[PDB]
Amino acid sequence: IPFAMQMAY
Amino acid sequence: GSHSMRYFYTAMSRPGRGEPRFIAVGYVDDTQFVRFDSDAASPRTEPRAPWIEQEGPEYWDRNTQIFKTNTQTYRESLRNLRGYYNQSEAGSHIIQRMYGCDLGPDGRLLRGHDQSAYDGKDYIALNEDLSSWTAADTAAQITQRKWEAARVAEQLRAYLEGLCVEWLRRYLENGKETLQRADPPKTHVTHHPVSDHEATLRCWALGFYPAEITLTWQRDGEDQTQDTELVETRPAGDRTFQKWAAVVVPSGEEQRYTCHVQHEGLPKPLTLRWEP
Amino acid sequence: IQRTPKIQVYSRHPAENGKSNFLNCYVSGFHPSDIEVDLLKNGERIEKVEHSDLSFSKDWSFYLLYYTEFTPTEKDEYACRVNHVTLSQPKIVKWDRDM
Ligand code: NA
Ligand code: NA
Ligand code: NA
Repeated sequence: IPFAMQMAY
Repeated sequence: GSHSMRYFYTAMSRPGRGEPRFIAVGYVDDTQFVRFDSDAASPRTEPRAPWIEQEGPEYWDRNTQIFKTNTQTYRESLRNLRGYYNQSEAGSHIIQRMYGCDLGPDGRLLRGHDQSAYDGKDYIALNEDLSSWTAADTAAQITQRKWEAARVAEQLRAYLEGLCVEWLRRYLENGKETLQRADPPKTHVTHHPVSDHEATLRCWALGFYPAEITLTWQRDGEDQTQDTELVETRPAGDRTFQKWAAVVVPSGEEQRYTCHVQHEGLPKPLTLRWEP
Repeated sequence: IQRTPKIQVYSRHPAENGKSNFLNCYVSGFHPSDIEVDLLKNGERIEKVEHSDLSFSKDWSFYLLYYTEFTPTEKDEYACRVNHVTLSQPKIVKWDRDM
């Protein structure tokens, strides 16, 4: 399952 | 044996040809099991291994929500990085990210990983402690400060030590017949004259899984590292891999050479010679 | 900043004249990701060709497998034609049953 937290560079 | 899970993301800008493409693929060891492509007619997470097909609609919806949101996040990130390096809006650039977990033979977590690259150059990586970052340059320091402010490392550590390991173990059980089955190489030695006084001895390994293998040539029991031509391991397309190693030998001296094969599927390592 | 593709052309199964098999063209070690790969039968582009999903190695270089079903014969010559930003002209690699 992928990592769910979104964080732009 | 030892096993890992990895997700690989590639985001590529293409000025003048629409918005950046975002593609994600997921692997357990050398087996791909999922894909998401923002360029697909109807972008959705799709199965790529038979053992993942049993997952429920909630799993597919959860994956798709994450990957659809990442398509947007990565398009913003490509705009941000272009600004950090004072680049023009004219060129195409790529962000790659790879993350996941490694388990040892007992199924326990060995280590977690998270690494990103910009235009094929290391950009930022989570340290082995899963608590701190290594930024390659002053542009990556901006990303490092944002990720510290959102407490990214803390969330990533909890995922790597938790969900990542738990889902990997589930996949290894569901896919045990293939993921936990090591297929040994089928091996043989060929001989090809190069001239009247030299010939090529080629040692073949076919049909093996996983990709990890050791193929070497020895002359009188000593490794021939500098004189061995060793092709990259290549996929056959049926899950298995192929590889060969070759040495150019003086005619009449062929029996002084041995090919040594090490692979997980073999009951014992092999010692092969040319058999005329 | 740019890396040229490595190219290997080979069959899935040991080649047997008159026996259906799969012709593979493996491109790897390249950067950036855009690449054009065609499988040829006697210099002509085979139109039914499948390929793997874009992924990359630990060194960030990309790889792809292009494949099609084929029946090798004594006469028919197979090859892989590759174009990439690092190449001035498309690189053609001939299928050799011993490689
Ligand atoms: Na992030
Ligand atoms: Na693209
Ligand atoms: Na900060």
